[PDB]
Amino acid sequence: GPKCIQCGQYLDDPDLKYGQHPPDAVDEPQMLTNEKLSIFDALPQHKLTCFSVYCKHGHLCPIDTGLIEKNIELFFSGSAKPIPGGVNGKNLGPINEWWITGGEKALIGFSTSFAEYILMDPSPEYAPIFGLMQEKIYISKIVVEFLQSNSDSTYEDLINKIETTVPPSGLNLNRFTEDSLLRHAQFVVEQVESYDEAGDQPIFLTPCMRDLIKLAGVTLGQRRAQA
Ligand SMILES: OC[C@H]1O[C@@H](O)[C@H](O)[C@@H](O)[C@@H]1O
Ligand code: NA
Ligand SMILES: [Zn+2]
Repeated sequence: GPKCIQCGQYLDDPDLKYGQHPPDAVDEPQMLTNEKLSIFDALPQHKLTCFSVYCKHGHLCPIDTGLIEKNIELFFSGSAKPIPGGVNGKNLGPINEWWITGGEKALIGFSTSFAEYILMDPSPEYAPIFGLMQEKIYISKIVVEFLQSNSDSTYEDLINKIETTVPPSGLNLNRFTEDSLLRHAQFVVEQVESYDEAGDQPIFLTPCMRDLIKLAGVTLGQRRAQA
């Protein structure tokens, strides 16, 4: 059958899910405007709950399969609060970047051109897709996040950060060991390099990255041997 030219999902797939929003849901521009008036009565981050992520045609999509980085537009919806009653938003974005943020729990966050959103609970329709978050891309975000904030980090510091990071339960991920990192060494170093080559001291040069780059060149078993 025919595919969506945005996300590649089959239109006639019985598992295909569309985004839903309550009738009073508004635009990101509408939401941010209303908000300006409320603080008049500056630019904080938002909590976003009962959230969904989708392509421009409304197909529910993964955050982490490369769509964003390929410059395919991902839109999102949910109930937003600036930062424990929210405002219903729909077709927010697109997402320019997703990232990790923190009590030792690493939460998914989105940047649009206008605002930042910390993701709380998925909508029940989105939950199984959010649940398919991969270990390697989440680990990558943790790595990138940890090295931005700690430019002098050693490999031991990194493994510690990884081992103690609890994924939120919506991600449906096991706790991480040193093996979680080692098994994805190559993917991780590609992600760190990609981050460095994209914007603006590079995290690729951090002492612990030197170690990871080297471990990326050895068989998985031999990486483990060095654990
Ligand atoms: O750690 C959280 C921060 O990560 C950065 O990479 C993003 O640009 C910010 O939007 C975010 O607040
Ligand atoms: Na998962
Ligand atoms: Zn689509």
